[PDB]
Amino acid sequence: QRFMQFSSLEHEGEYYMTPRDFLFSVMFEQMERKTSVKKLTKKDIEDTLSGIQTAGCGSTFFRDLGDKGLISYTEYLFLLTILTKPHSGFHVAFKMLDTDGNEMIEKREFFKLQKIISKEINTTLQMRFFGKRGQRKLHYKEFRRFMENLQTEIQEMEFLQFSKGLSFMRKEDFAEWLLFFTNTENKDIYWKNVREKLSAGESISLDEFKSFCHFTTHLEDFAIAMQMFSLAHRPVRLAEFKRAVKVATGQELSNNILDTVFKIFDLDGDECLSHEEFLGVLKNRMHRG
Amino acid sequence: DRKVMEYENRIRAYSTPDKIFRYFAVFMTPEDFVRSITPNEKQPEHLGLDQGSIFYTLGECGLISFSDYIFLTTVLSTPQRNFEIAFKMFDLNGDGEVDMEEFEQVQSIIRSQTSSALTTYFFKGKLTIKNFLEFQRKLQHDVLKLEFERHDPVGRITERQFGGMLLAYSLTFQEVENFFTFLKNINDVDTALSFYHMKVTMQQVARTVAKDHVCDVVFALFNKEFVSIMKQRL
Repeated sequence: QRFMQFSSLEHEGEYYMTPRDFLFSVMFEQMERKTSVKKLTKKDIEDTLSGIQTAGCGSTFFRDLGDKGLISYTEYLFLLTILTKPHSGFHVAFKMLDTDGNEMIEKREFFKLQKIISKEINTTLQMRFFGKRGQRKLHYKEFRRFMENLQTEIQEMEFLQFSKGLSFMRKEDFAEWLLFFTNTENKDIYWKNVREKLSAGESISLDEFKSFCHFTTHLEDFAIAMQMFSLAHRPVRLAEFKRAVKVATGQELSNNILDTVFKIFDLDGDECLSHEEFLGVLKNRMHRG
Repeated sequence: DRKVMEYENRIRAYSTPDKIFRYFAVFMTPEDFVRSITPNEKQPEHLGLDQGSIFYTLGECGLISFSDYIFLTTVLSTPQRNFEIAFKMFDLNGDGEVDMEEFEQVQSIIRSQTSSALTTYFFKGKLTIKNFLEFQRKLQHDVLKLEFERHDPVGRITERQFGGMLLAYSLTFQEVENFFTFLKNINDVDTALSFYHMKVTMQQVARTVAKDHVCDVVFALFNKEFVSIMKQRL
């Protein structure tokens, strides 16, 4: 919540961050910079329109924007809530904020929808959702296609950054990615198994990593699916894990990913998954701090 | 006078299903079963230590025996999503259809969260959850009807007591079952009120999140705390 760390623009004491800064805010715990905070010029606010005019509507919006954009602190919290909170509690504010007819939220209610969750000038998000002057309404469908595109963006650039630029990330690389935020007591054990008990190499793809990421972002059901076994003590073996991923998310998971997950969280289990451990790591992965 | 009421509630909450059956009962009746389910309703002085509705389609017009009681209570107390998963985790392609062995495995894992003439109906074959969830919804609709079908139908009017089914634990009947249909998918009716927070503020939530008549009998009692007892009521 001290997003001041990355904000490079200032205006009369209000600090704003460009899309580049917002991306550094999620891929970098810190960096060697001092951010050189500069007064907001009469070009940056124009560069906002410039950026959204040349940027693309897909997975690449925040990246094509580069520095041509603006993000306000409340909108930064809004975007972090998009990344961090599950895909089940945003359709409750649209229908509640657009009762006239179907769910379309006006520009004046976007500030409300932000002051609700996790709570001067127009920024990239306003200009993209409601147009250059506010004449457009934010359909819930377009906003869902936006939410998951931002998610896909962070997935792709984390893929490349942990794969160190190779087309395929290693199983040891996927292990690095999964454990990147876990700092708990068993931090050592997890890293023991990565190095002592894991068949190295073997070509995890970007589509497969996207599969695991979508599974992480649809894990609410996997919890109670797994909170069955914990109660009425009953084990969770490789077939149980496969079927539970299926019911929670409706998708196969490549055998590299499954082998990695088990070889990391078969804590003294003998082909049995320490699953509360695994869910703990997965929830460390969701909120980055 | 009322020491036995509070004692019976004590049985209804902290006692074994064996005891909750041996007191509230030799299978019970649809009138009896709701007594164990409904707190603050006494059984007669000749009650003690063995002292077309859904029920008919379990035995033969009212029969509710230990096995039926055990399994039938775990269907009004379990939510929707909690059932499907147990169904999808033991089927053998993972679509939601279970058979006698798999549905035997499902109740073991579903009942353990706590501290028979019907095997023929559901199945030999295999049963899906699209249909099972209907069995649950029917069980509820029928038991709710009976519970509020005797309280004073005189056909509801009651007013002053209707609050009391709201505080069972913790103008018609169709208006009531709709207050309980609104009332049940409630989690989002907490987040809607919590966004509206951070009395026709909600009468649209009943039509936008739950999807004016009864809205008056409730606001005269206490929102945002309303929700707590309502949720902890099932």
